[PDB]
Amino acid sequence: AQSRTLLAGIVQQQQQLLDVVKRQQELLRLTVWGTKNLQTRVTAIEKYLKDQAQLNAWGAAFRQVAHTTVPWPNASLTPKWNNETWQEWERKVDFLEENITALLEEAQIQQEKNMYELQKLNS
Amino acid sequence: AQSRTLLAGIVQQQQQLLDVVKRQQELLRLTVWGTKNLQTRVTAIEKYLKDQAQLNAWGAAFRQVAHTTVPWPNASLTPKWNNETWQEWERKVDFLEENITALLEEAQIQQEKNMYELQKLNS
Amino acid sequence: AQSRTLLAGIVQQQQQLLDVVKRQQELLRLTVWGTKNLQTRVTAIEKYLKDQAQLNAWGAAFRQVAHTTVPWPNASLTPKWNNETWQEWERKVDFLEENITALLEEAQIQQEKNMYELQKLNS
Repeated sequence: AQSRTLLAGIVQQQQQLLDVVKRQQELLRLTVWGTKNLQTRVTAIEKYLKDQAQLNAWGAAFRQVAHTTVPWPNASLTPKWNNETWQEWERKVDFLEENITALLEEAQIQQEKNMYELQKLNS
Repeated sequence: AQSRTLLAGIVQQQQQLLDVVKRQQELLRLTVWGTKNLQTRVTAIEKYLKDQAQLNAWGAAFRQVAHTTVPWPNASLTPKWNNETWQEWERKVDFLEENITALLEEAQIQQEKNMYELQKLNS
Repeated sequence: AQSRTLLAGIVQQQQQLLDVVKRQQELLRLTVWGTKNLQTRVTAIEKYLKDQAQLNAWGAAFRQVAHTTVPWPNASLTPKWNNETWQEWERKVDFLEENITALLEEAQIQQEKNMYELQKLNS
């Protein structure tokens, strides 16, 4: 009269949930690439903005033999506040990523063990 | 002496976990919109940067009847590397999204079946 | 002959899954900060682009005592479409975030209760 069948359905449900959790992790990795990729493009834009500062007043004088170039900074480059803050952000993700892999590894061993034990009941 | 009550709590716990997993999926969809929305804004910025290249030296000559316009590229437009790489990124998300929906659909049918069977034990 | 041990493994498996779900939430929060941080940088870029519009034709005249400044808009600032749409995006995240916390709180109470009941069976 033991409800082994009900347990089989319950154990199977946990397996499906674990698979979906893993799918979210891969999807999360894809999202991270999009954000990081945008930053690389943003850095390229910063270099072009500096070039615009170089353009100020050229050939604006035909009674003198000189050209005035004023490349005043345009894109404010982040030296310490963004890098130090961004590194902390990346480091937090690395610790959470390692923790999720350890938890998933333990779940896989326990999941198989629970199903293995179930088979012994009705092998 | 069967622990049907314990099973009821266990089955209910799986239902709550499934709901939270679905909530993460919707939240993930909202995050994707933010990243994609930023790219559309970035493209608008690229068009303005090209306009800046057009500004070089105008009216810088009152002893000639001509104007010099030098629209040298400014924003580096991505023709194949980003589009091909971004399409692969979007395609990977589409396959994972379809897989999560299939897994969730199966879980919903199994979850209801497990609860339905539980009701038969004590209906 | 009750499978209390199998239930202990099953109950433990749910606990591990709940922990991983919580880890995804924190990771999701870190991802949100990266996207929002980029927008703040984008606004800074918009201010510099306006400055470029100011640079048009200076000193381009040595037979006149005047300077022509033409600061034509460059970065298209979003007044209502992005803010209204972005506020809706942020609001949707706030409702989903509150819903996930409520579901997790209920799961923690049910999880402890299921384990507490298990202890009574074999305390």
